[PDB]
Amino acid sequence: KTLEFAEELTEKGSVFLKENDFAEAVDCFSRALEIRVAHYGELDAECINAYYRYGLALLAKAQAEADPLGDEDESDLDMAWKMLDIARVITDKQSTETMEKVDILCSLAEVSLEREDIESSLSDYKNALSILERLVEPDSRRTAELNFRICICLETGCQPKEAIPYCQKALLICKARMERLSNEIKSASDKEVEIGDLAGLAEDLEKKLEDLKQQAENPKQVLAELM
Amino acid sequence: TIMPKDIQLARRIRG
Repeated sequence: KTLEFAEELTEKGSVFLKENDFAEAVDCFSRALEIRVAHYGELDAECINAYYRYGLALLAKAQAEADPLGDEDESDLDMAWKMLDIARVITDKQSTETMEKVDILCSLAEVSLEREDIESSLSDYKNALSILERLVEPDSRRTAELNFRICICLETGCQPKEAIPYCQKALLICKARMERLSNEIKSASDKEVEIGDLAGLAEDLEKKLEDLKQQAENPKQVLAELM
Repeated sequence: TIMPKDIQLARRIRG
């Protein structure tokens, strides 16, 4: 019932989650959240973390208990959505947007992908990216990553034309970060290793961009514009 | 569905 006991439940839930004991992790995080809500209120800022942890554990559980070939799984997904969305709504009442909000939005996007809801995941990622563009440097790897996740959501959703500028942005971010590290060299070993890493990533992104431009030329994709 | 190569590339981009 005390806050310290909720803290013990949270630490043990984290351990259970690392050890792939998803059921017990969800039980611990559920109990910690209930204690925190009873102390601070259902929609209080002090509960954000506990909602987030619980949502994350539920997502993990739903992913591990699904069989791709073919319910606890759908119920856990719906509850993960609920808990992460409450974390988001509470976060929305704070003046400054933080990386925790970015992360909550990315976790919500992943829930939506598991529910096969590409539109929601798209909105979640776009929101997260617009926050990230205020929080971190223009050539941040996290910004490149979110651009890429947007473009693959759009590709899987039959919108390759729209995916193209997001993939291009991810590629340009990788090359800009390359050139910036190159100028800084002008830890040196660490920067040069990262330059090579980014060059490989850029080539993978350039291949993805070629495939996207080809998909956007498919007759059904392009006829409306041609007409 | 999203290809596993694309998931891996997203994680590599993030690092």
